[PDB]
Amino acid sequence: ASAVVVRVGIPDLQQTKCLRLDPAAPVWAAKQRVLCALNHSLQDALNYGLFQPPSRGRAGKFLDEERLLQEYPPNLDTPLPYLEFRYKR
Amino acid sequence: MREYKLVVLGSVGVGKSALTVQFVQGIFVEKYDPTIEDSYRKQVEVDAQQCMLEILDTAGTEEFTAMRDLYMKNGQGFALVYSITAQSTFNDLQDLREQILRVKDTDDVPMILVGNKCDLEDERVVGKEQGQNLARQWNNCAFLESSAKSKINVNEIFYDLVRQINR
Ligand SMILES: Nc1nc2c(ncn2[C@@H]2O[C@H](COP(=O)(O)OP(=O)(O)OP(=O)(O)O)[C@@H](O)[C@H]2O)c(=O)[nH]1
Ligand SMILES: [Ca+2]
Ligand SMILES: [Mg+2]
Repeated sequence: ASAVVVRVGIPDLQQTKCLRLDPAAPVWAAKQRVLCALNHSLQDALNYGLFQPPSRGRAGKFLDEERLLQEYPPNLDTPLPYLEFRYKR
Repeated sequence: MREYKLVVLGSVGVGKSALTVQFVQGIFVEKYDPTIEDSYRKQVEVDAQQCMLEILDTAGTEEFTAMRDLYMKNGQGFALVYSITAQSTFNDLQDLREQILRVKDTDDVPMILVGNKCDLEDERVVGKEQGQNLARQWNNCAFLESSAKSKINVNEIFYDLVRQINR
């Protein structure tokens, strides 16, 4: 089940990390990969979601957890697909 | 307020990630997680001025060489880190240094040579003089022995990169 390398901005820590995410897996499973990468440095970590920033021809949305990852096509305007980890509540 | 783009480079396990997290977060990552590419922003005061540091912690592999081109183009200052406990990680610094000069078409490149893990003194293979000799070879490049575990010479790495860019 081969992976895809994705850059994840975490604005509340002012950091970015490139992680291998599986596209044929749920979005919650990628949220969980990001939580392990943060190594318990993010307060109230369950209240954060993966968020796709607005881009050309596409408004920004929080990604839905039930849905698979590959059902969100990456914004094609960067060498590496880009996602953000933001607070929702 | 100026922003400074500093790149940390060197082969795997030398402590690129541990030095960056010690500086940015004040904690020692005693685990090893392989790095693909990790950036950290942090505002510090250097020489009475407020500086935004952007620190890229890069991978120690020849994987992802496309993004290696990217970060040496845009890097303003470079920390070349070896471990004092592994001879190979030192030897492999030389090829990196020349690639930085070739993609920047100039040798006026802010640079610092770092001997990390100076807290493991009985496991030491690379002497202080070896590093001092590479440093002088390199047109009298700045040189530090550091420990990310003991927080010796950690912030000194990034602050000297900043002062060099201001120079
Ligand atoms: N004793 C000691 N161990 C250190 C020091 N710095 C890093 N380490 C350990 O060395 C291992 C490698 O640390 P990393 O920072 O992940 O190595 P790296 O250079 O980042 O490797 P990559 O980012 O994957 O290319 C970890 O187990 C660290 O805890 C140090 O200053 N002293
Ligand atoms: Ca210090
Ligand atoms: Mg690492």
